[PDB]
This record gives sequence, C-alpha cells and structure tokens, in this order.
Amino acid sequence: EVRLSVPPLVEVMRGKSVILDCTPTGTHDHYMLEWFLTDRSGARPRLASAEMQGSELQVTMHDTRGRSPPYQLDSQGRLVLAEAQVGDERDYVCVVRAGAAGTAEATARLNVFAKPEATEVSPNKGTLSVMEDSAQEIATCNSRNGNPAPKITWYRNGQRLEVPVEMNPEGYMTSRTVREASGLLSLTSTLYLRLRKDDRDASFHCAAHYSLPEGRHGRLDSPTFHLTLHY
Repeated sequence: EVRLSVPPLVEVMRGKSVILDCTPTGTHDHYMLEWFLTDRSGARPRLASAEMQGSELQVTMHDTRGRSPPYQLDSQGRLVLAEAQVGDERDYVCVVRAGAAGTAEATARLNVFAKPEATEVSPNKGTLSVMEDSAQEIATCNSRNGNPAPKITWYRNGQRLEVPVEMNPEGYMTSRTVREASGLLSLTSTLYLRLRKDDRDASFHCAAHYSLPEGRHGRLDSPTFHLTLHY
C-alpha cells in the first residue's frame, strides 16, 4: 500500500529558495500528487496538482492565495519556494492518490528564519543626570523585522547587566514585541538604571540574539556608547 515520505520540519533563511519533498512509495507507474496549505479556518486551499506516469509529469497550478514569486513544482512533484518569506512559515500538506494502492497524506512544517536588521541603540541624551537617585532611562535598543522574535541583552563595561524585566528601584529592562503587518517580529528594550558616580566613565551597548536553522544562533551587537550627563 502507498506511503508518503515528507520531511516533518524544513528550515530556511529568509530570501533563500527551498524545496519541500514528498516521496511516495508503494505506488505503481501511475499516481497523482497534490499540495495544500492549511487555513486557520480549517479549510485547505489547493496549491498545485501533478499527474505522474512513468517519469512524465503534468502539472496544473491552482494557487488562489498568491505568492511572489509564484509557487512551482519540480519534475518529481516537490513544492518549490523560491525566495522564502516569513509568509511561508506554515504547514504544507502533500496528498498522493495511487488508485487501488491507496491514498496518503503527510504534513511539512516550514520555518523561515529571518535575521533582524542591524541592532540599533538610542541613548538618552536629554535628561541623564548623576545627582538623581531614581532608575533613569538609559537607552532604547531596537531589533527590527526578525523571525522568530529576537532577544535583547544589555552590557556595561563589557559585562552583562543581569537586570530583570520585573520592576525594581535599581535597574531593569522592558521588552515590547511588535508583530509587524508583514508577519515579522520587532523587539524594543529599554534599559533603566540608578546612576552612580562610577557610571560617568562606564560604556554601554546592547545585543540581539536570534535563532537560525538547525538550532544555530546569531548575535548582533549594537555600537557601544557613553552616557551624556547634565548638571
């Protein structure tokens, strides 16, 4: 009886082309292969249909959701996604119809990893003062348009500031994750610290940590800055 071999997980860098395999076994010379997407509504819009006979394949496109560039099948009926985008991060179903041998389906999850833009740091140059004892707005760090969501850390003189996101009088950081209209995820963190005399000479910077395919990671450090103080 027919059986379908589809990779459960496929990972790609944004912008890179990727192919989704669907190898049927236990079929004869003649069978059909179809690709579908899954809607949050449960419905499954058809992507493409392919009729295989010996080695001859006839493909018909049926895409109704649209893509740029367009979906396409390869000579084996594999789904080809050129220039992967976050929009492509979802489930894909392959169905094979092999007549008396049967019918089978399998799902592939495609994860698209987008490295966020260069880590941008905006120091507070307006109100910092060292006479004051409250937790002052030191700077804001932005890690835009990534996927998955980036993570931000803070440093003072090369050592990590282990400040929590909880509230407290001496130091902490905020985190705001925005889901862009595109689907991409931008992160904003602001560092808040009580300032002391020693901080007059301290240098600061932030860093974004992002996930990559095969469980790899990346890291984008922002430029280092010194504090602008007012008297």
